[PDB]
Amino acid sequence: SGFRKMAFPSGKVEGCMVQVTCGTTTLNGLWLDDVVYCPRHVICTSEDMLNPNYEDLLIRKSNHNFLVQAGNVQLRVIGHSMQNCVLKLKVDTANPKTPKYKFVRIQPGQTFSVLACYNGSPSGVYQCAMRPNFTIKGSFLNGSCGSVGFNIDYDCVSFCYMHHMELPTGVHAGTDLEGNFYGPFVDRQTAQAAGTDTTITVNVLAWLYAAVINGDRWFLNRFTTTLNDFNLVAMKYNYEPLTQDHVDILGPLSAQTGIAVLDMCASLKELLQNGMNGRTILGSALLEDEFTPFDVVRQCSGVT
Amino acid sequence: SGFRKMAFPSGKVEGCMVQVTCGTTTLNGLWLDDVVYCPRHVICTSEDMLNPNYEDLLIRKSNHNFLVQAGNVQLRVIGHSMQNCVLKLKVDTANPKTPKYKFVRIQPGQTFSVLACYNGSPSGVYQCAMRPNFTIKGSFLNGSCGSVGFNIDYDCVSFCYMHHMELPTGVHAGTDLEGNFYGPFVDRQTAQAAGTDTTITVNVLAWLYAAVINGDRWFLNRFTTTLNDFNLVAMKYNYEPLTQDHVDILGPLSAQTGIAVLDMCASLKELLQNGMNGRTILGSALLEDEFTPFDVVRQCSGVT
Ligand SMILES: O=C(Cc1cccc(Cl)c1)Nc1cnc2ccccn12
Ligand SMILES: O=C(Cc1cccc(Cl)c1)Nc1cnc2ccccn12
Repeated sequence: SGFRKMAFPSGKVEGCMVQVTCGTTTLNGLWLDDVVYCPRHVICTSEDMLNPNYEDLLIRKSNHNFLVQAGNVQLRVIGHSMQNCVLKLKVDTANPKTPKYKFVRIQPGQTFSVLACYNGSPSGVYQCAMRPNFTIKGSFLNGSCGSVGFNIDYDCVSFCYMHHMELPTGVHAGTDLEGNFYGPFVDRQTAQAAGTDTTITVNVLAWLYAAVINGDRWFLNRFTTTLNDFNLVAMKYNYEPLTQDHVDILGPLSAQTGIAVLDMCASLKELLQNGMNGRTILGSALLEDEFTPFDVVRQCSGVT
Repeated sequence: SGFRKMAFPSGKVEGCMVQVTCGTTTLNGLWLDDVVYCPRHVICTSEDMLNPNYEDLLIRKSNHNFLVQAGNVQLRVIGHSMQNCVLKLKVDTANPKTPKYKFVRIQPGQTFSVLACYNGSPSGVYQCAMRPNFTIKGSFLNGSCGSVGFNIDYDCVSFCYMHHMELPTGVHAGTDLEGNFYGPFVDRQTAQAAGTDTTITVNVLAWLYAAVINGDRWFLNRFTTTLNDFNLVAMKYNYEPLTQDHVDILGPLSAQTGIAVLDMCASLKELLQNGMNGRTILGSALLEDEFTPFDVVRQCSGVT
């Protein structure tokens, strides 16, 4: 028992982290096979970050201008190319520590682990969610760019995120491993609107089931609701509308606890309307939304 | 910016995890050099867990009865011995992935990362604190025994915890790597009192400084307090008394923010007496105590 914001073991990703320096800028890169991936803003100086012409900036750069270091060994750069907002530096040596991997574009509301890095060295690992507004509420300092987000399925690492920037609001933005930003963000030092975020309803319900599994049942009530009635409440509280797909995904948890999804929705409705009254659920005084139904099943079943 | 419950990168520890089976019981072991460490209850069956005579149970076991598997290779056991509540299985092969390591006995209120494992395979990593009452509020299922807690300082892994049991109350108990339990716990299936836990005051204050560093300042007030006055409030709210050693440890954070430790104590006093009024601090609706002053400095400075 117990329920924690658990990250995937980071070893397979630690073996891929490298340092990429171009001119005066140093950030993190991801070495997979004979390619190093990193944010394209590694080629910028602070002067041109206001409105960079990446194509023109990259033209002034040659293979020998990209210094890639893996631990204490230097990698030889034999090719460079820009794909969207990422640079792909072809190196002459395949990473011997390359795990089985995939590049995936995750959906908002899904979760992943982040290995925060500085100068190509890992500092920590934490679990987070891609917000419905495509931002992440991470923990990153200057130099963390190029740190990646990932999920692990047995021996396969699915890389889903590469860190690029911190908005003036303190939230984080980045891309998939093809360099496409999640959300409307651009890699320029300009004010950028993140847009209204919502609470991931399906994750809150998954977490309520995790609470029941781990003994926290004070919030269960004698009521039920309908999808339509619940969604009117979700609207008022900036919760994403619950759909039959979400109910279906919660099927396994509903079966394990014997609590119908709409009965759990009525518990959630009462919590939204009345608050927690000073009580906690799984050590939290707010409704947690950064655990998917899959995360709950994984943590409560012990998938390695 | 941003503040997360960040764990150490788990790679160096993943390389040490093995599966230990004795008879019908399988748990995790830690392979360092030519020794595998694991909880001594691996030699028990469910029948004798009520009141085990470990000395007598271990006598019926020989080296060949301990099956140690590292991934898919079997390790050859050439020696066994019991040290307190841990078994040390001498194997004929030194772990090639053994990191630079130390065994340390951490103090209550200190933090560490846990690599939860099942059948010798890592499933997740999370950060937690040793509670003042010597329990940990982890996330563990049956089979997680032998999973370890650790801290990393540059290239050195300081192992501080090995998981042994879950109390009927759902909290976790275990030992240092010499097999000495933290707290009054015994490795028997009997009801065991954990004792009154307190909130780690120095960690709450460290986290209040982390909030100020990251922009959350709504809780700062026009008041100050004394150690004696604050401690009367800490007493009422089951907070551990704050000492000059704790004030001293908060020195770096007080210097970075320019907020005197006793002024931060007055903010904490007002939060204890008046609650949060429905507001949050660093995404939390309660006062967080599982970040030490060292953790705050590390996360806010980017130590790799
Ligand atoms: O924000 C930037 C630089 C930058 C500016 C404008 C656009 C782009 Cl793509 C990059 N780096 C960064 C990443 N994460 C953090 C956390 C804190 C401070 C800085 N961080
Ligand atoms: O509690 C035990 C077995 C046991 C019983 C009595 C004493 C001792 Cl030392 C061990 N194993 C265990 C560890 N963590 C968990 C989580 C859940 C269920 C079981 N867990």
